[PDB]
Amino acid sequence: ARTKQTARK
Amino acid sequence: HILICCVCLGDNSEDADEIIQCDNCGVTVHEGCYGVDGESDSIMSSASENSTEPWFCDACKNGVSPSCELCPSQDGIFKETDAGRWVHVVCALYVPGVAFGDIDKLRPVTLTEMNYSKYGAKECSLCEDTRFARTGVCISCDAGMCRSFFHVTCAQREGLLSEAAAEEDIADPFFAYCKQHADRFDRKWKRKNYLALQSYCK
Ligand SMILES: [Ca+2]
Ligand SMILES: [Ca+2]
Ligand SMILES: [Zn+2]
Ligand SMILES: [Zn+2]
Ligand SMILES: [Zn+2]
Ligand SMILES: [Zn+2]
Ligand SMILES: [Zn+2]
Repeated sequence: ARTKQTARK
Repeated sequence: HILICCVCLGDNSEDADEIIQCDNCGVTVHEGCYGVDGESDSIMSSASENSTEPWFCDACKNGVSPSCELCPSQDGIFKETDAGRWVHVVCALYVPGVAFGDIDKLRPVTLTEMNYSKYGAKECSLCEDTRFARTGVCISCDAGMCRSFFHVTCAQREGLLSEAAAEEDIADPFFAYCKQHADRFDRKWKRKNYLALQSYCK
C-alpha cells in the first residue's frame, strides 16, 4: 500500500 | 517488518520518499526510485477514512508477471518498454545506452538496436544457473580496465551495485565493482538488505 499524502506531514 | 527498496536496497522511508508495496505481487520500492513520487492520492482513496491507499506496480496493472529483456531474473520491479516488453528499473539504470523517457515518472523505456546487439555478447560471471549466463545484457566492473561481467540483477544480489551521491556531480552516478574491487563494507549492508528483501516478499 501507499500512505495518502493527506496523512503525511 | 523492515521495508527495503528493491531498486536501490535502501531502507529509509520518509514522508517525501516513502517505501511502498504492491498489493498484488508484493514488491517494495521507493516512490522516487519508481517515478510515483509527488503524485495525488487516488480517487478510490476518498472512500477510505484510513491513512493508506492500495497501490499496484505497472506489471500487475497489466496483469503480467514479466521477464526482463536485459537479464534472466523474475523478481524485482519492472517498467514496460515502448515495444510492449519489460525491463527491470535496476537494469535500465545500470545498462549503458538505456534511458528513461521522462525522468519524473521513469516511463516508458525505449530499447534500441544497439541494446539488442549486446544480447548474449558477454557471459555473466555470477549466474548461479549457467543455462542463463548468456541471456540478456551484462555490465562490467567499473574499476580501471577490469573486464569482469555480470547481469545487473546478479550483481545486485551480491551487493555490487553502487550509486554516487547527488553532490558528487558524476554524470553517470550508477556504477558496479566486481567482488575483487568492491568496497567490503558496502557489500555487507547491501547483501544484508537484499536477504531481508527476499524474506519479506517470498
Ligand atoms: Ca542506463
Ligand atoms: Ca553505469
Ligand atoms: Zn530505492
Ligand atoms: Zn506488482
Ligand atoms: Zn533485468
Ligand atoms: Zn547472471
Ligand atoms: Zn573488477
